[PDB]
Amino acid sequence: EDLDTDNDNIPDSYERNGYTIKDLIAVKWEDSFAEQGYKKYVSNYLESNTAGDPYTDYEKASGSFDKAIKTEARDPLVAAYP
Amino acid sequence: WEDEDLDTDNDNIPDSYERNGYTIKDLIAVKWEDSFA
Amino acid sequence: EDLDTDNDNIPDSYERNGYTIKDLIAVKWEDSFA
Amino acid sequence: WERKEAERIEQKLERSEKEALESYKKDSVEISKYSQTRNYFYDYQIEANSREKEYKELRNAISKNKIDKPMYVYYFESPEKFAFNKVIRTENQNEISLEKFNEFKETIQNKLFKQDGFKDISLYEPGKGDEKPTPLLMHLKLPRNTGMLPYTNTNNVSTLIEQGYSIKIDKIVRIVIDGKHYIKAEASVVSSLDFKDDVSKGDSWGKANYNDWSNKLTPNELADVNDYMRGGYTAINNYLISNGPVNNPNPELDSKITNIENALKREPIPTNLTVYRRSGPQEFGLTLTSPEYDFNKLENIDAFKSKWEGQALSYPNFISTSIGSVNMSAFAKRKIVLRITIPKGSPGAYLSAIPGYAGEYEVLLNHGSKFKINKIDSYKDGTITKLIVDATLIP
Amino acid sequence: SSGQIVTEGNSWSDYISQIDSISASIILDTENESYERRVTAKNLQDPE
Amino acid sequence: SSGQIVTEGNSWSDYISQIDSISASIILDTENESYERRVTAKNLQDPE
Amino acid sequence: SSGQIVTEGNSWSDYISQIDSISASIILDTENESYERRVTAKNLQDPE
Ligand SMILES: [Ca+2]
Ligand SMILES: [Ca+2]
Ligand SMILES: [Ca+2]
Ligand SMILES: [Ca+2]
Repeated sequence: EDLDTDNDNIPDSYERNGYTIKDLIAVKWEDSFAEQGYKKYVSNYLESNTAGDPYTDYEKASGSFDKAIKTEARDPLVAAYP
Repeated sequence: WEDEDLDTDNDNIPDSYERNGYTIKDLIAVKWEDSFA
Repeated sequence: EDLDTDNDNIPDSYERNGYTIKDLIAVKWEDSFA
Repeated sequence: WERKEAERIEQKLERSEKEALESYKKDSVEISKYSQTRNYFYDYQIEANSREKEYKELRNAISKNKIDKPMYVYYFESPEKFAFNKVIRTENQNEISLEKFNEFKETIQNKLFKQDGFKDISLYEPGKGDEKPTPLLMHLKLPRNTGMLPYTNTNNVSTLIEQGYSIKIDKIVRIVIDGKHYIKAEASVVSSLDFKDDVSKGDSWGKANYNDWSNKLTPNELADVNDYMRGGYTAINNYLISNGPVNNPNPELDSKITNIENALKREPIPTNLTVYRRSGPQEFGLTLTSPEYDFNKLENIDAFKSKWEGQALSYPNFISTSIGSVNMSAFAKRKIVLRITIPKGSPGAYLSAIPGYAGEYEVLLNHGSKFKINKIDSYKDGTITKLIVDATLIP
Repeated sequence: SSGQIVTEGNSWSDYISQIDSISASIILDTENESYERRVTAKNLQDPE
Repeated sequence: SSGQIVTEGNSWSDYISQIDSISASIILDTENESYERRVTAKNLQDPE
Repeated sequence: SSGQIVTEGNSWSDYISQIDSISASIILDTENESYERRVTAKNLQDPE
């Protein structure tokens, strides 16, 4: 629906089921997106920083952090960590 | 949507202007025209 | 007129054509002022 | 450096403003609400309010410091302040549709909106760590020589200003901040002359601007206008309401109308001015016994705003209005106050210029005058909720 | 906010890595002066 | 005010005395690891 | 205006050049005592 418990601008059902970012807005995942190069993300809907790193789930998924960070650290389950 | 009043990144330039081409005159972004060159 | 594009308290036409300051207000230049 | 400047500016404040600012740090909402609607009372309550000294010292402290250049400010505003009764989006939704954007754009095409209270603003864009209570963001360009008081908070620094102008919105675009859609509006301040409570200052301005106006009138027309405003203004207005020249033409009053119109046209208002007139239900096509005159239930106010706000106006008669806004016993029972902004160069004259009791600082406007209503707000008046209309005179 | 130029607290090291990560480096040598540039390049593996 | 973790200015010495004043200390020795804990205890002389 | 006086950060050097630029210097030399003063003087080349 539209609940956002942790205030990370991703709906709870989106985090629970799967989502991706396009135009800097989270959208529901669809299997046809994988053919266009998109990735499917899931994360903790009760925690703003699922991996415990200084970047929130939205910032990681949207790539709205330092561009020098590796692309695998863009999903919420892999920590950005030197 | 269907108008040139979108600034998604909030940098004072419309999205379609950045997508297609623009120039600055009087400190305001305007649509590019070939006669400007 | 009254346009001030750069927000420096001097109108655009005044900057283009010439001006002077009296009583801390920019006024249009006149040859008799010299 | 900003913290040092704030400390420097707050050090030179004297004590009374010091506790005023300290009290503002905990009771901001009530002080702002009181300052918004303070000048619509009688002369008694304004001096008798428990917060009048608070507001006076806070206003003095704000007006102590002024800026020498135009500069931009950023703050979040509710769309309801711009006469938009719908919702752009909920606080949990992420995106705004094209339809809501189009409706909001249509609502604010050609209008001016007045802001008349204290406000906390920012000199920097609202980045991370700030608050986003409304989906509307304002980019406002403040004019030169306006009050601005930077004060240090517990951790950050914030700035407070006093709104005394009317703003217009040029362009609106949809932006994204942290995965949510907002509306960013570029607005500009339109200057006007307002005497909220300085009725003495307004009267002095009227004297200085119109005392010599009578000397420019030919003696026959001057005596004509004097005698008419003295005794027969009621009859002339009553004749004008009934569309007298259309139904029963007669030159004995057409000559009066022409003379009054020419006298008003002789000397126009030199600077943008705001005038307050206590209107009646009969003007708005209602009666005292009408159920809609009860502005206590929310339904009546909502229906009145739905059917009247944003529309036009037309007065066949002449309009008499007072520079001051304080209520008087003459119009105590009137629940509607009309706030009119007079554009520079429009016809009109200060009746109170002539000696004697020429009226309650009365100002006359030409017949058939039309107005545009921008927004409507309601303020409490004792045990009843009165209503305020913001209007702009148009040529 | 006042319109003055400030350089304290503005560090190029905060941007060196980010600029190097998303750019290509081009050098022109000539004979008397050398020029070094970075030009932004598109990542085709990212649809966004 | 943001989601960032801050450690500067947060000293444990501001809480050591207060924690020790109102708690009992329990230690479990085990074999290859020791555990020390503080558990809050009620003061029966204070009705509040 | 509340009687508080602060002297930290109020440097005289910020005004020495400005005062010396627009003033004339007068010195009175009496017995076992001396006085130096600065008095503002008009500039006749500036109409403002
Ligand atoms: Ca969430
Ligand atoms: Ca989350
Ligand atoms: Ca843009
Ligand atoms: Ca200028």
